[PDB]
Amino acid sequence: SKDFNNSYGISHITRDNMVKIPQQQNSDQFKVPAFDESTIKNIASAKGKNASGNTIDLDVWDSWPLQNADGTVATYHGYQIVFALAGDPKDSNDTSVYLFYKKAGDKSIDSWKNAGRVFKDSDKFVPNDPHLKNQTQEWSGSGTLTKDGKVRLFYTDYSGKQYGKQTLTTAQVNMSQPNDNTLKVDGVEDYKSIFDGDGKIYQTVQQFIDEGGYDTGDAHTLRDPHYIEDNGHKYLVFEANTGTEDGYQGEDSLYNRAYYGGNNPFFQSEKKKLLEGSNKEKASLANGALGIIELNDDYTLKKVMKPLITSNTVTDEIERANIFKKDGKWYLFTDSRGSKMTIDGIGQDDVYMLGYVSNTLTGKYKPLNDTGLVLHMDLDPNDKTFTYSHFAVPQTKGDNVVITSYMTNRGFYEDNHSTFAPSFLVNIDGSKTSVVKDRVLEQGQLTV
Ligand SMILES: [Ca+2]
Repeated sequence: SKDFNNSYGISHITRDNMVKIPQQQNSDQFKVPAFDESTIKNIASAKGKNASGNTIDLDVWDSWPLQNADGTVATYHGYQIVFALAGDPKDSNDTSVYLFYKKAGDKSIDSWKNAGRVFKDSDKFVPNDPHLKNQTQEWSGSGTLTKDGKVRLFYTDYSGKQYGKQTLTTAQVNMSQPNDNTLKVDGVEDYKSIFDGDGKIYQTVQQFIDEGGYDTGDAHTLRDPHYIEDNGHKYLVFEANTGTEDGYQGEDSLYNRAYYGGNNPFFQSEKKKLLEGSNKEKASLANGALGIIELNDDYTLKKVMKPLITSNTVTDEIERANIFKKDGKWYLFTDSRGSKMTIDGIGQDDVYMLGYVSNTLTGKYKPLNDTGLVLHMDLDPNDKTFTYSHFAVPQTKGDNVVITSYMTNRGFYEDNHSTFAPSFLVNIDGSKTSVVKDRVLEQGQLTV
């Protein structure tokens, strides 16, 4: 019949694993710790210029640490460095990368200084690039300290003028130290696009357009590039959507057993309900994927590779791709909004970090804690301590990783700007994770 089973030689976030999450999630093993409201502060140095040209307090969102090749937090001439998306809510659709820095031993949020924006608004027009001139926003990515001791950034070039086109982009950030307690961004070089989708393995913005995306409610993604090295090879892992040959979006996807898991009765009943309901469109269009490309030594595209994992029928958005090696195993994480999911029992208030483990980088990823659930955040978006963009930072030693995130901090009474959330620990052991109880760290802490 119309029923089939195609894995496309890749792993999947299955409906069966997802349906089990609501009954599993109400547990301190998985719940993002409650944060103390009275202790929360804005990032003090987080000040810049609005569109009007006046200096204001910035909102600070997605942030990522400068990492060593294996994912550990780098030290750059005595400083830890964090790249953060920031902006003025009166520009709203304006997002730029900022460089924050702190002496390695310092702990407090007040110790974080701001070297300012990585890019000047003129920087994107300088190189001979196919895409950069059309950029409207700087979206998330990663930072790596090279062998050569260079600061190498990866970020997302977003073009709202080109229908929301998203390009994986790289640049070397040139740094200097004016004095012993200051870092300065000198400017950028090696500033070039890397990848914007191929069409067969990863969806292009043109396919999104052609299929009438803005009408259908489709969501096109090609963002959050995360740098990783393995066996001498260099890779980016990133948020994307499937292409025409690795399980394309559409109604046929609802007949593909690979996306359901469980038994035949489960598949038959779940499919029936999907094809019937108001979720039929949402599910059909849902084709999120965690993609992977290999880079050359100059950080240009070497090879477009098949996705590590997809979330067909489940969601169109698995964000903040993250991956590292621990204990000889490969751990893959992604954040997800319940509002973007099609799963019964998962609501608009639900926000997750999901997690998967494989013995090899491109091998089969199996769900952590049987379902994939690692973190659950369900605080209302109006709560002061709402957190988002949860990210696992691997540590030099020990079984714990540091979870960083931002805190929207939208209080009636100050402080009241998006800031670093207090960090915390998650214990990793085999295919099983747990929030380390009562070990809340400082806002924006990277290492323990
Ligand atoms: Ca889609």
